[PDB]
Amino acid sequence: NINKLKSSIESTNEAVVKLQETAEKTVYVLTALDISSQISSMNQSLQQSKDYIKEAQRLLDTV
Amino acid sequence: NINKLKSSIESTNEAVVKLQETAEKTVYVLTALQDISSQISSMNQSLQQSKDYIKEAQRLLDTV
Amino acid sequence: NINKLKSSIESTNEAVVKLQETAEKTVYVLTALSSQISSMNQSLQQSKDYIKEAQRLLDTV
Repeated sequence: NINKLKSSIESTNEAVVKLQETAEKTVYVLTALDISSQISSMNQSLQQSKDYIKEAQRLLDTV
Repeated sequence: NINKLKSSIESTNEAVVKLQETAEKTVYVLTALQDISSQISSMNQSLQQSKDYIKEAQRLLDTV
Repeated sequence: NINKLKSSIESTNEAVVKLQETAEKTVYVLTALSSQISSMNQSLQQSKDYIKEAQRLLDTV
């Protein structure tokens, strides 16, 4: 149960890293206002984040 | 203590999902800036839920 | 290990509070449209550190 929880939380942290990365890009775009390249970056980082949290929930349900 | 931790993480995850919904709206508004008020309103919606969720996780975590 | 997990999840949660704060300031800069942007950077870097620490503490579980 502990190893599981540990596994689930690890994926949760990955998801947070990705949103942070996404927030990072947002900061850059706000200043500006190559936004096109940043908007794409933001979207993919947000993609991985969403996959990451879905895996976290899925595993958590395993506990 | 496990069920508590698990229940704590669940709300954490929900809070994470809500930031993600807020971020996707961000990407949309930033794109647009090139209804925006309705989108911002929407960002506040999911951002409030996110805060409610993590406040839930935090409270639950103290229960362990 | 129940202690480390909890301690590690606490940093995760703090990391999330910081992202929400970063998000709030985001809504603020969006409605505005400098210092607010610097503020954003601040709560975001804090988030980065808190998440960094959660991982580290996690690794010892």
